[PDB]
Amino acid sequence: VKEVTQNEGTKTIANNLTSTIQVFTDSEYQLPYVLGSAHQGCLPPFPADVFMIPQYGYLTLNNGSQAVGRSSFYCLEYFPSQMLRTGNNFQFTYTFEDVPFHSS
Amino acid sequence: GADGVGSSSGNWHCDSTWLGDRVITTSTRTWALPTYNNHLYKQISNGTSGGATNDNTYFGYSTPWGYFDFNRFHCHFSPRDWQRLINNNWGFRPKRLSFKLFNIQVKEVTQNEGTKTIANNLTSTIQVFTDSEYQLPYVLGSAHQGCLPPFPADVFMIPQYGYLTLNNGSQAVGRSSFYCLEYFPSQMLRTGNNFQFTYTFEDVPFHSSYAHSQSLDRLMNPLIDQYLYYLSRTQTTGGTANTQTLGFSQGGPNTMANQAKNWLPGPCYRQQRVSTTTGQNNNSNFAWTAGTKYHLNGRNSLANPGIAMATHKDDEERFFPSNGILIFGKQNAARDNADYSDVMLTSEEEIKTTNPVATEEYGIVADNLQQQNTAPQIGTVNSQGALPGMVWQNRDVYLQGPIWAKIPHTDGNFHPSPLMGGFGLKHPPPQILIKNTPVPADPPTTFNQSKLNSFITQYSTGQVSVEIEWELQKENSKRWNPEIQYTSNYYKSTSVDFAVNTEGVYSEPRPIGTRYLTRNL
Amino acid sequence: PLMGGFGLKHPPPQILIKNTPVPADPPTTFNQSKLNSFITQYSTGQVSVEIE
Repeated sequence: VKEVTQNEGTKTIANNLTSTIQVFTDSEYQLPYVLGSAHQGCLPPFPADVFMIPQYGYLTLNNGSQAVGRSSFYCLEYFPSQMLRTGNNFQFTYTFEDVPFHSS
Repeated sequence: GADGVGSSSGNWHCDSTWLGDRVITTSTRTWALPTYNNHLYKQISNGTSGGATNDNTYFGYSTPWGYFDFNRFHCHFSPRDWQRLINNNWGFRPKRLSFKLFNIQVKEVTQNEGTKTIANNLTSTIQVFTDSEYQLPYVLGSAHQGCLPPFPADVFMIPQYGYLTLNNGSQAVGRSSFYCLEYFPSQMLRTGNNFQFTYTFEDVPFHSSYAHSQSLDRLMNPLIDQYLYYLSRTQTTGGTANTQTLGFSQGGPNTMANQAKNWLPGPCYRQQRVSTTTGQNNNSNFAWTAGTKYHLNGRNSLANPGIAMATHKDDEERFFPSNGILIFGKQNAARDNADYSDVMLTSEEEIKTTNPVATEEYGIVADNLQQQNTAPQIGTVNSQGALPGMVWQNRDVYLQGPIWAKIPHTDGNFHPSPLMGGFGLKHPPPQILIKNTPVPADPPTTFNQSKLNSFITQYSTGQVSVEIEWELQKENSKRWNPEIQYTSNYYKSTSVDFAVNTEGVYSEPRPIGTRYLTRNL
Repeated sequence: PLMGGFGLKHPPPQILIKNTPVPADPPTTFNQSKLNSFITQYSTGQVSVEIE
C-alpha cells in the first residue's frame, strides 16, 4: 500500500506500512451481480501484464432519468469484510454445482 | 496470536441478525482524533460581565481528551432494519453491548514554509480508558453533535470532552470540583494493539411502540346503561317560574360524558401554541417571553421539550407547541435562524388517547362555594401534577433520537423516564475517553524547570466497532383489519430517499417514529 | 446464456476490494461535517485463481 504526494512539481511515492485494504465476497448473492455482461477489465491474457481493477457500480429501476419507489440502494460497507495489512493474505474456495458438459 | 505493524488488529463488521426475540446489530466506522487545547486543561467561563444574560452564565473546564458517543439510534440501525423493527414488534429493550477499537494509525504532520507533509509515526501511542465506576461527570445524553455517522462510509471527527460545575456568575464557588483525567488507570496502545470491553444492561422496561386503538374515556360499553347515577338537573323546567330542585339520571349510550370512569389522563403543564402558517400567529417576538419556563436557583430555564403530551388534537396539524416538541434539521441546514422548510417537526399526535393536548388546559375546577345568594364559579387548571389513578404514555423514540440517558443519583425521583425519550438507566454504558500521548519537540540542552510547551503536531485514526444485542416483544393481536405500516412512497422521484445524491451527500428525508401497531388500553 | 457459457444458479461469488480511507489532518476545533480531505493512496499486490 503506497501513498503519493504532490509538492509543487515533484511527485514522490513511499510505502505506508500501517494502511489496510478491505476485502469480502458475497456468498449469499445479496448484491446486484454485475459479472457476465462481458465488461472490460478481466485479468490480462498474458501473465506479464499488470492490470487495473475496475470500478463497481450498478443500475436500478428508472422512469426516464428519475427513480421509482422500488429503486434499491446498497451500501457496501454494510457487509462483514476482512481487513488486511501488508502482512496478511486472503483466500476462499468454491464448488460448482452440477452443470451439463459444454459440447465441443 | 502475534501482533505487529504488519498484521491487522481486527476485521470490519456491519451486520444485523434476527433470531427469535433477539436482534444483534453491529457497526463499524472510521474515526480521526485531533490534538485538542495543545494538550492543556483550561478554565472556561462566561458571565454577565459581557453581553450574556444571567441565565447563560457558566463555569467549567475543557479537557484535551475526546470521547466516543454512539447514543443515537441511527448509528445502530439501517433504515430498512428500523422498518423491520417498528412494523413487526410492540416493544424492545437493549440487553448487552460490546465495543472494539483497533487498526490504529498515528501520523505526524509538519509545516516547512508552504509545504505540508504527513508521515507515519510508528512508536507513538494513544491512551484509552472507560469509567466503569461513574466517577466522572457523565456528559452523554444531552444530544450533542458528534455521534457516529448514520451512513457507514463516512469518516467522523471525535468530539472534545469538557464539563461544567457550580458557579455564581462567571465565578466559582467552594464546592466547585476539578477532575484530572490523567489520574485514572488507562491503557496505552501502539499501532499493533487493540482495545475492547463488554457491558450488560440492567433490567429496563420495554419501550412501548404502539398506539392505543381505544381512548381513555371511551372504555365503556356502548350498548348498556350504568347502574350508577349522576346529578342531571338542578332546576325545574317547563314552568313560567322555575325553582331549584334535584334530579338524577343513569349514564347511558346517549350521554357518555356523564358516566363514571376509573381513570384519569396524565399530567399537564401547558405550552404556548404556534401555527405553522405564519399569518395566523401574532405579530411580535414571543418566543422567549411567552415560552414555558421553569425557574431554578434564580435562573430562568426554558423547558425543552417538557413532559410528554399530544402535539395537537384532530385536524389541528398546522399547530405545534412552542418548545414542546423535538425538531431535527434537514441535511445542510443553517446553524442559526434556519427557515421552517429546513427543519423537520416531530409529532406526538399518536398519544392523544392517554395524554392531554399540550396547548390546552387540563380541566375545570370549582373556584367558589355556591349559595342561594351567590352564583357558582369555575376555574381553569393550566398545570396539573400527578393524582392517584393517572395513566400516561412516554415520548416516542426516533431513528435520529437518543437511546438512553443517565438517571441522576438523588434521594428520590418520579417515574424516571428521560423527557427526550429513551431508556433511563442507573448505570448507563460507561463513557469512553481517548487522547493522543503528547510527544515533545527538542528540549533545550540546559536544564529548565518550566514545563515543555513545544510538541509535535500529531493526530491518529483507526476503526471502532460497537455491537448491541436487543430483546424484542413479539406482536400478538387478533385485530381483523389491516394495520397501518411505515412504507416508502411508491411515486417516482428525482432521487431515492435515504440514499446518496449526485454529490455523494447522504441525507434523511423525514424523522421516523416508532409507533405504528395498535393495542387496546 | 446466449453469449455462450455455463448458466449457473449460484455462480462464483463476486469479490469486492477497497482501500481503507485515511484522513488528512483534521482541524483543531470540532466540526460535525464529515471529513472530505484524504491522503492520495493506492495499493498493489498479487492474485491467484485456480480452477479444476
